[PDB]
Amino acid sequence: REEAVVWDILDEVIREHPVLLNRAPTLHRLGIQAFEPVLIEGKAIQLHPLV
Amino acid sequence: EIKELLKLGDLPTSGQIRLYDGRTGEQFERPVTVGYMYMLKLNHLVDDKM
Amino acid sequence: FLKPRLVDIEQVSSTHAKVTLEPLERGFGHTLGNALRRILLSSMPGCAVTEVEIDGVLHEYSTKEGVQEDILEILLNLKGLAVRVQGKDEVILTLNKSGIGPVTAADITHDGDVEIVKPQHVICHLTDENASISMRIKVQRGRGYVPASTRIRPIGRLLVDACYSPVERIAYNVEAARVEQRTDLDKLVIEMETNGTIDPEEAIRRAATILAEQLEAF
Amino acid sequence: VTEFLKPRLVDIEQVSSTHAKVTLEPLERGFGHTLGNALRRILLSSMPGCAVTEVEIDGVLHEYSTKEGVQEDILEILLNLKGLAVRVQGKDEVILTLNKSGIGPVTAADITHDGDVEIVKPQHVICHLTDENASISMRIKVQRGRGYVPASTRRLLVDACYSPVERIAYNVEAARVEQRTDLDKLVIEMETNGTIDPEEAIRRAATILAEQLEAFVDLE
Amino acid sequence: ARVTVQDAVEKIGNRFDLVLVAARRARQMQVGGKDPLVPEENDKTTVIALREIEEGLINNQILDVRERQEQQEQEAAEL
Amino acid sequence: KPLVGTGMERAVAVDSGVTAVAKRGGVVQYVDASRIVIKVNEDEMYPGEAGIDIYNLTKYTRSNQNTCINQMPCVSLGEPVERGDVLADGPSTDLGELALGQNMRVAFMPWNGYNFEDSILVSERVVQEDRFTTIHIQELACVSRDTKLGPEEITADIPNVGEAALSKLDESGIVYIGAEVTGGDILVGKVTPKDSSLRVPNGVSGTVIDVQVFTRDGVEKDKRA
Amino acid sequence: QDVVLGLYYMTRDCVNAKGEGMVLTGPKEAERLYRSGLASLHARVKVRIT
Repeated sequence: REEAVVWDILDEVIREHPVLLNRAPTLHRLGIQAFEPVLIEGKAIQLHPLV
Repeated sequence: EIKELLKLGDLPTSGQIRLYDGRTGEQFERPVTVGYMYMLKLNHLVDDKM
Repeated sequence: FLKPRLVDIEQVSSTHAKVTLEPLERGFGHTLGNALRRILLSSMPGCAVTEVEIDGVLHEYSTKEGVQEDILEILLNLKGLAVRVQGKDEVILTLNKSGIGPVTAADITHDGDVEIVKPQHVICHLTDENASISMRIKVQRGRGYVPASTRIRPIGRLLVDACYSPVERIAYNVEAARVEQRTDLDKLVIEMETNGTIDPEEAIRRAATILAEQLEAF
Repeated sequence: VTEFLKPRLVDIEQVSSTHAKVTLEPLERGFGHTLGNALRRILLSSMPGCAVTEVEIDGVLHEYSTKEGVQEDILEILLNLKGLAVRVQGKDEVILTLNKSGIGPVTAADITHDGDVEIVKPQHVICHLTDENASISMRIKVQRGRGYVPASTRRLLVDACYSPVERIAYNVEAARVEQRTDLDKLVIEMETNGTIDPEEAIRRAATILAEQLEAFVDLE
Repeated sequence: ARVTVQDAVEKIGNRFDLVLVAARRARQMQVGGKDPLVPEENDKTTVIALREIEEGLINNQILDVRERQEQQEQEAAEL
Repeated sequence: KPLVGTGMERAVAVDSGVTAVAKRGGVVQYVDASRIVIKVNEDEMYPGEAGIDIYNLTKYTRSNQNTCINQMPCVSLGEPVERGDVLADGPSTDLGELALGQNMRVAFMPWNGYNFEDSILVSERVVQEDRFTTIHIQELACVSRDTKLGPEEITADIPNVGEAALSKLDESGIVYIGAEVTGGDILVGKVTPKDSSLRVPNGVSGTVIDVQVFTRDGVEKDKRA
Repeated sequence: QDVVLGLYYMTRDCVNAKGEGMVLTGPKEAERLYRSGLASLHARVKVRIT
């Protein structure tokens, strides 16, 4: 039911837990890199311009 | 003919106007190309892919 | 430092008008103009249609025998309705209409504390000699854009997206002012364009009140 | 519908003095830029203060020239005088004298007291001398004004930087109340020239802005 | 807070032994009752372990010596 | 309509068959949201059984791509038409002219890196005006088969569920037409003799716009059917 | 392709400006003059930098 108390539990779980971001034709090893997540409103994975 | 039709309105013939920044209220220090383009919403929705 | 005052309000049209602030110190015209423009475009309070209950209509993806428009188009036309309720902050207008012809906003049996500012606003066209619409239009006061997919019940009440923002276009200019013996004094002309359900003077006063209340943090 | 999220100063985190960094959150959506740019425009170019307006040196009457025994060029003496942060009392404009001689750096502690005219940095270096026979002397006229007035707009003229704020730069990022999607968090980073504190210059700019919105405020 | 692990790689010069040492210390802090040897800033166990490696007061040798000392103490207290 | 077209829009939007195009010219006699009636000119009527022409427009229904194809009239009451001119616009046509998108005021400039590689920075007024809001219709099926231990019926008597679960269904066991359902709600109630009721999949919202029942011979009916 | 266009436009010189003869006393004064609109981003000034 997504209560208002599981959003700060999630913001604490997500604190320093990196997630891997992979793009489908993983030609070289830079196609899998780990980023620290920032919770955003939306359905798209915002990806830093320099990577 | 496009420039002549722009002159038929009251719009600049170069097709570029001077836009202002919305959040600082100052000019972009260049005339920028503003017009009307026909945009399409392709059938690749994000809630169908997340 | 001098201070600006509302020296002229040129209500040119029923919707769009110009207010004037004068005198303004050099470099303050742009600051005040842009702060007021952003606050007006973002945070003005207005009234908007939020819930509609047409008589024999269950969902918005249906049609009614007699009207020329789908229920979706009727909902969009109601979404574009300008109304200026005065004492309350939630009211229910009741539109009853029968017979061939357009159904303008003047066909709303509006109460004492409700003002429809655009009576010519068409809603839907009845094309049958015996076809009648009886709808309950719930107008409530709010702020900004609150879509129907974020708020919070029977299978009759349809939800429309509410845009509580009377102002549609705001522009501002700064030009040298006429003082008896002084130069480098500006004058701010705020050319605003509402939909009619707000007063330009009270719009400027609300914008300045909001700005000062935000500055009251320090 | 008239109640907005009123922000509070979350922290006033200060690097070594006159380099403060204030964060206020949670601002309403979009109010970060209005407040930040209004305060930036007021702090940068509309703020009272005192600064060295002009300077006349006895032995030179041209900007592109040289005085014997002085290490720096007059073009650099004007730069050294521009950064001279000075606070003056009720007098609008005053004139000070810089008579000195001898080999060594000339600092702001070597100016005449002029009573209540206060120099915030006695260690500020104006010129270096290279000969014991070389004596330097100058009259610096410091006048009270607002903002930045370059010399081209206006007996050597000095670009007068009346406003105390050397660098003001805000930066709006994302903040959230328990359910609010995306709000603003205003982060203002201000440096002053030592004659005023940044946490005081912010309040000065806020007072200046607020007093403008008094003729058309609802007092509510 | 942690962004770059370069100093930890400098202290443990392999970057593959760094992972193992930091994992051992993080599992000590998490499963075991061990307290961090550094004032934490509400960081997770891995970041605290990496910081302790950066501060210099942990490596493979130090962890091995500490574990052997505590095992000896537990054996002595067992009687 | 596209402000900058090519003149091939009026051919594509007519030859594709989406539009309701007049067969014989005449005078509009009655325009509803879902039907158009043309009183044909006597110059084009047959001598025997003159009559009129009736065009039943295809209202909100599902295409193969789970989109909404929907015809709405572009004529008004009491208005002359001729042969082969559009009477109703189909999906994404404007006055019998192909209209695939919207004309929007564009500015070609970098804006703080929000249009960095190929991205598009869209104003909030575009989403306020609901000009890119689309309608997507999806059908969900529930089949009743005669398994062992007797066949399976569509009664609403669902065990191990609360009253809130069955609030949306009628007494017949199917959801009401117009009920705003969400993820996990029950649409059709089917029972396993011993529960295979058709429920909304996870994360899909919507409004139930049409319920469709087919029955073979030898099955009597349900009142809903 | 956008970071480099920004840095290219910022770090370029046009032989005229709002303020081209002025001699600045540091990068902070350069920013203070550009943001105030008293100098162009493409001026030719003499800055005292450490």
